[PDB]
Amino acid sequence: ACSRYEVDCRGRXSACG
Amino acid sequence: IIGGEFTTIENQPWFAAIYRRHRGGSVTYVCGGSLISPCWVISATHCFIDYPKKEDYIVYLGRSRLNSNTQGEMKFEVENLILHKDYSADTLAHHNDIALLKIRSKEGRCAQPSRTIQTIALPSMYNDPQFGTSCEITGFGKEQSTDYLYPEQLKMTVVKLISHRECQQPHYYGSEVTTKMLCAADPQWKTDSCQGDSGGPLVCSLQGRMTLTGIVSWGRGCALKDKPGVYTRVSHFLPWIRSHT
Ligand SMILES: *Cc1cc(C*)cc(C*)c1
Ligand SMILES: [Cl-]
Ligand SMILES: [Cl-]
Repeated sequence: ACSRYEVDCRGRXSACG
Repeated sequence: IIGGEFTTIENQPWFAAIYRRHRGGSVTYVCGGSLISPCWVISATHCFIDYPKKEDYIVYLGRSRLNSNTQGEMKFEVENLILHKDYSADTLAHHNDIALLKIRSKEGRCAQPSRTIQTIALPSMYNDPQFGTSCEITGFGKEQSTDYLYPEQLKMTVVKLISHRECQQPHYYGSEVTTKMLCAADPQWKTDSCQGDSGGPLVCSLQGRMTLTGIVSWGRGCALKDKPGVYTRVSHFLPWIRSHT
């Protein structure tokens, strides 16, 4: 997963979606 | 930043390092930004959309390391956090990915130029460098897409502007690329922005001036063939910038 400490959570590369 | 070189803030002295304070008082990095006037840093709305409350953010100028302090840095609170009311992101692209942070030190002051801190100029309306022009990007973002850690020292690299024509090809981005964007990449596809670099500057010499042509916004993967970095196109956002600033 990915938590609230994640750097640039919606950046390119991110596991967001 | 994929590829490129380690640098120091003196070589990119408009770069802003933006952090978020947590519930317990831990602080983590968020995104980059650029100092466009003494009291104002410009960045990307996507960096803030999930946590839009100005009070959680800290901005450093004159800072060359991610998790350590460096000589000549200055620390600011965020007095106003201005997000684009039209931000949208489909699955890949982010639209209106632009944000403004009005900065203020605990003594109530804005930035002062120094060896490590300077403003960067905006382009005049609709004025962008010719395609194929070499520009710079900088940031604390990942050195490889597959990395879990971030570099401790600031990095910069060089990428070239690509045309919308080129950037709109189904094997590139198609219409995913609006005229409020700009594509840039390495001719050899070896260097690029990556996660953690968002919000940071795309700097180009334009009519004799170091100019913030773009803001790191989005792309497919990092340093992939036919997949340039996409930037918020600053020349097309002046009225928003003036009215909010
Ligand atoms: C896990 C996570 C975190 C953020 C900020 C955004 C998305 C999509 C996912
Ligand atoms: Cl905490
Ligand atoms: Cl707005």
